[PDB]
Amino acid sequence: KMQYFLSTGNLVSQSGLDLQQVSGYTVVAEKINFYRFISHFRMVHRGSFFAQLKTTT
Amino acid sequence: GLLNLGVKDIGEKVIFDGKPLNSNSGYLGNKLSVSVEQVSIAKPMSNDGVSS
Amino acid sequence: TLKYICAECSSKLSLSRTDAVRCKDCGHRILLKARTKRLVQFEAR
Amino acid sequence: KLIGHEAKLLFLKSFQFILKRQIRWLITEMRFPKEFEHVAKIIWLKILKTINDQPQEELKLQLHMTSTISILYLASTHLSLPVYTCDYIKWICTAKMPYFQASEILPKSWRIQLPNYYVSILEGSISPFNGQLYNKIALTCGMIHFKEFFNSEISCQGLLLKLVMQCALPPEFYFYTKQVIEFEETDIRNLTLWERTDERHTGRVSNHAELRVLSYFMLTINWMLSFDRDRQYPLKWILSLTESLTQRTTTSESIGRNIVKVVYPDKPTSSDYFQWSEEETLEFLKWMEKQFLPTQTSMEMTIDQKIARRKLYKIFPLDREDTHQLTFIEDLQERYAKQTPFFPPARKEAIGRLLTHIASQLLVDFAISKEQLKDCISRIKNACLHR
RNA sequence: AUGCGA
DNA sequence: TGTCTTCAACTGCTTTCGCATGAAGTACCTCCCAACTACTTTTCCTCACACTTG
Ligand SMILES: [Zn+2]
Repeated sequence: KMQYFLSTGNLVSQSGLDLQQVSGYTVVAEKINFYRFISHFRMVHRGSFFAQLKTTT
Repeated sequence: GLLNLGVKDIGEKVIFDGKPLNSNSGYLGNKLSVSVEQVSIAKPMSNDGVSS
Repeated sequence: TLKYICAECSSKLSLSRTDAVRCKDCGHRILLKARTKRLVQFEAR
Repeated sequence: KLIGHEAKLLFLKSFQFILKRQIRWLITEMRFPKEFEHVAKIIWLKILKTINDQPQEELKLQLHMTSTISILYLASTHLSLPVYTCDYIKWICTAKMPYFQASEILPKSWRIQLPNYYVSILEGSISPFNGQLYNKIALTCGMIHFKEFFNSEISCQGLLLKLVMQCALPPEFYFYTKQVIEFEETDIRNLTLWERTDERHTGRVSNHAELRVLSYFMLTINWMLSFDRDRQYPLKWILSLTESLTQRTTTSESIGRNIVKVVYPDKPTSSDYFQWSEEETLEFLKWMEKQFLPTQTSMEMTIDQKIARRKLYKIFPLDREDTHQLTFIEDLQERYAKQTPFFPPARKEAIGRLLTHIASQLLVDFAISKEQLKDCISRIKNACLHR
């Protein structure tokens, strides 16, 4: 179950973990460049749900 | 570690087999408390042909 | 003699259609196909 | 993987094979030219002759572990090169024969030739009990009609020599016993190998010549010793021949007899097992690290079961994590000197003391019968008193 | 569908 | 009897065009499979007792 969820990033549970989305939590390390590899672990996302918002505030 | 606190927080899940006994008819007398005490994680290993 | 190197012991070997795909010297299950004396032409650019 | 007639044919074949391998080590060990080789061939050619005749679906043949040496024994007797007990002890001690394990062959494949009420039963099933050793030599003679075919069977003035030197090399006892043999021992005539005991009950008629030779040997010592009125053999002399003997190293021989003792049979040598005079202990482990390797080579097992095994041996690795010991006639000489000092109820006891010992020795090389032996003894005892 | 190039 | 008014629920959309590279669900069930060990299987081998003898 944790390989599947960790292989798709569609985390679903009976509480929703109190999180605004049920996908997108996981990303490919995409080692095409050392810059990209180190940059992945210093990247932080405001979350997809705010990506859906039309505003910019 | 955080995971053992989590399993210490999930506590128990109780189920009564409808303890027939023939209070013994609405107090059942059939308690089953299922829980998880510890959670262990082991480093990756592979044994082939199984165990042996 | 065709060759296959064990990915984890370096030991050279020569697999056959009649043996287990495993390093007979270590027991690994991953084998690199060895390079041989085979002609390849190259334009020097 | 073959059952029935053709399964038998290669069980036949394999039997064919190992005997031949047996014979050539025979030549290397004894260097007894075309002669030893060809007589042995036709002997089994003769043996094969009969197997074909009662064929149809006759499966009584598959020879025993012993039939092969009986064959080589019969052929040698023809040639009259040696002896049985000596041959057997030598063979066990040096594994000269491939007799013990049947994996050799050239079979790899004959091995797989499945077993078919056969091939698996071949090569190294068990070690001989009592006559059993001959309980087939006679049968082979039966199959062979060997006595008519081959000259001078069971004979050998060499077994007598082997026997006197065997221990109390009392030079005079050679023709003492040769003389009693001369006497009533088949009307003063060299004992010939018994007949083709055709009957399956294999009665103990004791005609196995040697068995009687050893019997005359023992008797001779007892009688001659019992009545040496002139007192040619001193009271204190008899036990000396005992003290000197009771064990000792062996320029190969005694070490061999230990190796035969270790068939742990009727417990006459079992304890020798226990005792095993220090080094005897050591040269034993030497002969195990050399001739036990003739041991073996699990199959497939992903290399796994095997590798692990290799590692384990990698582990205890070991095998080393006057040339000292002496030859046969050296030991023989030195105990003949250890008795160097030659020139009532007690001596009788000493004599019985000594006879039990030889009974141990001669009996131990052979199928014994801690009484057939003496049954045998009893027999000629009876034979004798018709003067 | 995710990330992404213009 | 006839006509009018507000609110809340429901409908349909709100950048284009392509690479990648497709992968992964899953309870309930399992019969098949691989295993360790023991037990069992087919052919073969070899000795043995009694009655009677003299
Ligand atoms: Zn390896």
